[PDB]
Amino acid sequence: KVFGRCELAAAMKRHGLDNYRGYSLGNWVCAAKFESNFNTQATNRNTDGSTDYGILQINSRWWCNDGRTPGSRNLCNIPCSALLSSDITASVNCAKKIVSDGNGMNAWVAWRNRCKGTDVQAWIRGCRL
Ligand SMILES: C[C@@H](O)CN1CCN(CC(=O)O)CCN(CC(=O)O)CCN(CC(=O)O)CC1
Ligand SMILES: C[C@@H](O)CN1CCN(CC(=O)O)CCN(CC(=O)O)CCN(CC(=O)O)CC1
Ligand SMILES: [Cl-]
Ligand SMILES: [Cl-]
Ligand SMILES: [Cl-]
Ligand SMILES: [Cl-]
Ligand SMILES: [Gd]
Repeated sequence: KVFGRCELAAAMKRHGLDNYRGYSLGNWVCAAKFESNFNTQATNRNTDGSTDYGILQINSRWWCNDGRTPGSRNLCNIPCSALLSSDITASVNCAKKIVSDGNGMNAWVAWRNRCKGTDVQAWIRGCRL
């Protein structure tokens, strides 16, 4: 599924991302745009063999099982394919664990370079929330 901006904001708010560990909702919408272009089916291979999956490009090195990243962990206890579904529940729950692990939202490269320090409220402006 390719989400609209306001559609995704509403879905993310419903699963409790708005102000999760102090990160306002516009930060999450901004990250998703630049990580995946709002597309749940996005995948991208990294140079060490791992792959990033879904709307927030979660990495098979630590977080999910894709059967081909040898000696990795699966700390969200899921197959990486559950992270490509049109329902974002599994992506959101896994991201809650990541953003809590000590590095906050800096774990998402595109957030650090394109969203951090900007007007992030602009990404939910106009939405009926
Ligand atoms: C809870 C998360 O920390 C899980 N974590 C994966 C788990 N392992 C081992 C472990 O963390 O016990 C990888 C080890 N490694 C450095 C280290 O921890 O020493 C990774 C660092 N990051 C996060 C961080 O630690 O900042 C990756 C996420
Ligand atoms: C093995 C190294 O990771 C040693 N580690 C010291 C041991 N403990 C906990 C533990 O690691 O079992 C520290 C807790 N902690 C992070 C965490 O683990 O959750 C501090 C951050 N860093 C590393 C990191 O986690 O990125 C400190 C280095
Ligand atoms: Cl915001
Ligand atoms: Cl694997
Ligand atoms: Cl959803
Ligand atoms: Cl933080
Ligand atoms: Gd770690």
